[PDB]
Amino acid sequence: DVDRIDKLIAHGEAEYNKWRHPDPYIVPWAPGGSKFCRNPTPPAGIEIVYNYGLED
Amino acid sequence: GTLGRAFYSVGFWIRETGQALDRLGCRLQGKNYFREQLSRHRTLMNVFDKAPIVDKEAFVAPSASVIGDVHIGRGSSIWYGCVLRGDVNTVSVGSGTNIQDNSLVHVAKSNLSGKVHPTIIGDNVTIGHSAVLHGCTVEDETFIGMGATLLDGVVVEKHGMVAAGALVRQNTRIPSGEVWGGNPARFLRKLTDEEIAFISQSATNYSNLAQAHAAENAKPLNVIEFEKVLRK
Ligand SMILES: CCCCCC(=O)OC[C@H](COP(=O)(O)OC[C@H](N)C(=O)O)OC(=O)CCCCC
Repeated sequence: DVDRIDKLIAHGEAEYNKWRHPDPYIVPWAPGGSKFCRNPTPPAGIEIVYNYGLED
Repeated sequence: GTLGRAFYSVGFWIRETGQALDRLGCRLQGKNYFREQLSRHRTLMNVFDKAPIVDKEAFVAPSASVIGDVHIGRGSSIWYGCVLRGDVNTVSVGSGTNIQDNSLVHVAKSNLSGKVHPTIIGDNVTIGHSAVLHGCTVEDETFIGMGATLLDGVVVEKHGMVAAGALVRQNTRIPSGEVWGGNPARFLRKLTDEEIAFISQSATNYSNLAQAHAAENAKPLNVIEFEKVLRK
């Protein structure tokens, strides 16, 4: 029944959110870890001009 | 350098003061022949310190306007209406070549567009009519078509005949003995041997014809027309 699932999912979510382990596991290179953006790969396309500020 | 330009300006000042004194003296006598609209053109116009150098054996048409640092080689012809201008850099014209009617050579006046490239013309280069070489180097023994639009940075090497109405893009060399034409310059075929001989043949005939003109175009002024113009 569709009437006996919404209450169940609400109860499950409420019970699950009650304990969270405030320090969950995140992989260090994962988005939130201890070495996220440690030494990221340089951007794909960028160039550096040399002779700028010259005259004539 | 800078000091020379100061003396040049002082020369203008003193020359104009003397010219004004001359005009006052002439006008005080009751003569106003200084008010004529005579064409103040020089076929060898210069700037402060360029003074175009031309070889004595070369021929330059009266309608030609050689301006700047233009150097002219031995036996080359400078025909009517050409606007060879060489102010910024040298414009070397080879020995035995020819610059036909209503042509010109730039030096790419404005220095904004990168560096200005001097124009170099090789020997026996049969530059065509209405050539608009925009400051490009051209090697010896080659032909340039009528209505060509060579731009700066182009290296037309030896025997690189260029078809009429060409618009060869800047910094695009023409291979030796290969013709480039159309809009833009695209490969058409390879240069043939009879045309290879014909290029030098045409150069020699044009040089001889220029010698004939220079023999006949240096005739005295024929004061009959001078009297005709005044008497009206
Ligand atoms: C020593 C030089 C004197 C030369 C005198 C002279 O040439 O007068 C002409 C000039 C201007 O007069 P115009 O416009 O008719 O020049 C007509 C044309 N440019 C011409 O040359 O005729 O006079 C002055 O400004 C000077 C005023 C102060 C004068 C002291």
